[PDB]
Amino acid sequence: VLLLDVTPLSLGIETMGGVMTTLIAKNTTIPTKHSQVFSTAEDNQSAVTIHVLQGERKRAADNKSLGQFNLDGINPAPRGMPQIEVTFDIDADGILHVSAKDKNSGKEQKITIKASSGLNEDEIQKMVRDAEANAEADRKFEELVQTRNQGDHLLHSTRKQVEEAGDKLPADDKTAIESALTALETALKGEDKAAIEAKMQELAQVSQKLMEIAQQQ
Amino acid sequence: VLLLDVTPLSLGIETMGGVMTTLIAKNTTIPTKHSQVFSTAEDNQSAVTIHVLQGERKRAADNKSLGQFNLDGINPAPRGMPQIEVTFDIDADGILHVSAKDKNSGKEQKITIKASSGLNEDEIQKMVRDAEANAEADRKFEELVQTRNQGDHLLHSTRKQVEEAGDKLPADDKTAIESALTALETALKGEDKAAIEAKMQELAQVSQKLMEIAQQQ
Amino acid sequence: VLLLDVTPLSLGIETMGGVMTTLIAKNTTIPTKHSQVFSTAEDNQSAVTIHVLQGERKRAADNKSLGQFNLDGINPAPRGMPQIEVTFDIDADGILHVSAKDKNSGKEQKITIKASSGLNEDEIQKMVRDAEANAEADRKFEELVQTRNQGDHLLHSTRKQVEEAGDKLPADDKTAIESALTALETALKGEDKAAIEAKMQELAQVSQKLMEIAQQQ
Amino acid sequence: VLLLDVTPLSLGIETMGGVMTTLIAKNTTIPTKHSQVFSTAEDNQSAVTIHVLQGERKRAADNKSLGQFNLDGINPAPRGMPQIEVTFDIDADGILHVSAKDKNSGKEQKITIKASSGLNEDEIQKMVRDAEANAEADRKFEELVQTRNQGDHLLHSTRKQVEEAGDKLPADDKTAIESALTALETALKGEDKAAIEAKMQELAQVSQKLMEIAQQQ
Amino acid sequence: PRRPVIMR
Amino acid sequence: PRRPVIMR
Amino acid sequence: PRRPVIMR
Amino acid sequence: PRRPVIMR
Repeated sequence: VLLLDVTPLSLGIETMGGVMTTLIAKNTTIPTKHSQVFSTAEDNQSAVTIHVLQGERKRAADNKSLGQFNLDGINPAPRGMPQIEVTFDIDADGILHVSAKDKNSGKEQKITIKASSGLNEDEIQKMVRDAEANAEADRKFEELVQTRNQGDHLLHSTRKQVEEAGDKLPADDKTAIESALTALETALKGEDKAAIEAKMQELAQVSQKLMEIAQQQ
Repeated sequence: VLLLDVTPLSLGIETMGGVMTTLIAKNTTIPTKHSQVFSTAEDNQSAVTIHVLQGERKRAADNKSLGQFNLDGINPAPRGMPQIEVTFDIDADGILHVSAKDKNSGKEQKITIKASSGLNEDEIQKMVRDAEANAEADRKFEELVQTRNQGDHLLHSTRKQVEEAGDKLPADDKTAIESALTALETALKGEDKAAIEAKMQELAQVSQKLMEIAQQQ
Repeated sequence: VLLLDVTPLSLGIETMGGVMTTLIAKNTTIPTKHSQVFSTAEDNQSAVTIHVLQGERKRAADNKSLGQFNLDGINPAPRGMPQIEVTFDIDADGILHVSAKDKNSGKEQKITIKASSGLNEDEIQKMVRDAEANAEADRKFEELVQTRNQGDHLLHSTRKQVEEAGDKLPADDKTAIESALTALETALKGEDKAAIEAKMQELAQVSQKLMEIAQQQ
Repeated sequence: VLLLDVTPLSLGIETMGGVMTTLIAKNTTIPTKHSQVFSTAEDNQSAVTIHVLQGERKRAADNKSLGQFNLDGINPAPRGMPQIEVTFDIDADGILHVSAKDKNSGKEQKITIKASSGLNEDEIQKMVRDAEANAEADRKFEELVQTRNQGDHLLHSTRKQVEEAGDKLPADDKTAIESALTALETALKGEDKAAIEAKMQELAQVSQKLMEIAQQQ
Repeated sequence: PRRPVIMR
Repeated sequence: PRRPVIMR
Repeated sequence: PRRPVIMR
Repeated sequence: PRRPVIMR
């Protein structure tokens, strides 16, 4: 062939933290279909927002919005348990179908995005150039997001484990862990990567007895 | 400057599943220091193996081994709770220091890797070319690894939740979930991505009542 | 747009020396039209062979042949004087039209190459990988070709200048220049870059008086 | 090796037309030595200016100047005959030696450029990004330069051939060719690629008889 | 509603 | 011993 | 016939 | 002085 139809920019969705997660890589020949399984961020979460992005930037907000839609009817569950399968499917006509299906409930919702949506030839190059210009900035953002999700997981988890421990955990451990969790929660509210690791460290330091109890149960 | 000292190949470690996780990207100017926080894969895990890799391939086994060492003394904990901070640090002399520290226990272990280790000029190009040749293969591997970790998490989690539920979960739910978990566990033993998703789906399908109980508690 | 039609490989023609000269760069959006003006390699040349190539390699022979055709009716002229304009034109349907026009005679000849010609998806990647694998080899080839054309120009030119000088050039200069031109001509017959430069150097060394005469005239 | 010393930007010289001609490609490991042979642009030229550039842009003026020097003592010759060999040589310390040698006269002149000269880490990336931003612009510039050199060669050549023809060329051919050469010369004074090709075409059109005479001689 | 989280 | 898991 | 030469 | 010309 003298010619190939290709994605000029990555395509994906916004994931927790405001980051663009790629489903279809830059430079993919179409037709193509890719899927990934995502989950909920909160206990009892009943819905998720699927926000479709075109571009190469790490902040969702710095990419082109192709549209968004909600999937609801998610059945009560602990966070991170529902399986929310997101499929990006580009046909021979270059139309994009983005679907999200709840494997438990069986509920499906979809957006269809025509081949002319998104960024024009100039902006694809503005985008490419900017992703290059801001590589260091974008990595640091992504590291901060990863750190904040880690802190959050530790926060949420430790709270559940304190609950499950009940009387097994001594007063003095409990008080120390709870103040570490307040400090952590305060830090998850900012954009200071080091402060978050500091508070995650304080928590690791005061949780030893809790971790034994949770492991034993 | 007319010249820049640069990493000719990504540097990283082996993570669960046999995948290379990058700590220092290809083409980084040195000196440089990057860190990421990892955790345990099993309840009560007391040690982790740090395996240092140079290269661009997605299977750990297809990259250059720069050495490995164990960190032990990890205190009993649920899997995914200990904070194991891995730092890669390349100094002005191009020496690499790879350290892993347990934020709870405070234990640290290290490997130091001289600037002449790893792949020579030819092999760096053999490596670059191969990562290109096998892009599709490598992605599929990485998707399979991601799927298997997801299945495993669901397996491990659901087992804990069945335990925590005890009598709240009806006989018929329990029997269905347990047979789905056997089927899942059988599938996690293979390399068949679809079979794993199929068994994760079966589990989502029979776990609705369990998920309610776990969310309520 | 979510999609772009692009040249997956450079397109061009074979030029003197067996090298691929690019008319349309890899990764060009179509439609596109590019042109370049070429000339004859020999005095009185009456025809040129247009050989259309797809690929990234520096030897013509290592690229994909898309076809070849002759333009003739070139009117007698010193080498390097006729203007032979070669145009590559890819339309919205991805069909390639390669034309060569003689600006003096006004004669035009053409090949039309459908959008399905050339290398398939696999081979485009075999080609990309190989151009990378053989970068050093290809450069050296191109340097050898450039050197041999330079030697040839010096050969052809010096012969014309000896002719134009006639009696102005002293016997001893003439004999030295003529033996240097034999040595050069022998070397242009090989693939030994250094030998060619050596013989071009010998010629520069013995031609000083000739160069004065030619400059004066 | 974990590390490679590499040219972060192409290195080269300014050639006729204001274009940067690369001697050492971006991303070359040092030490490295490359050479190319250049010549004079005018009959009797007695000196050349060597202007050393760092960068990826096609206009010389858009790259970083590393310094310039003259080689003189070039002996009288027709343009394009002297062999002026320019060598770029980067040693293990990253010092650049740029030399130009006249193979006829044997005269050599040099600039030495320390490893800390040129663009800093930020500007290397500003440069990379800009070469990308302005790819289309730069190509068009390079095409215009190539066209203007071609026109100039045709101009200079045709003048020499008119001279050599003398009485063999009929009055009416001579008058037509001379007015075409004035028109061409006027156009070489601008930046209008099409006008130049138009005037080169007019010249090809009126030179047929001249080309026969020059070929016959 | 919340964004999806890369499932563990 | 096991390899590290990207922490959740 | 000969290949084209990049015109001077 | 003039810039060098890529020799023919």
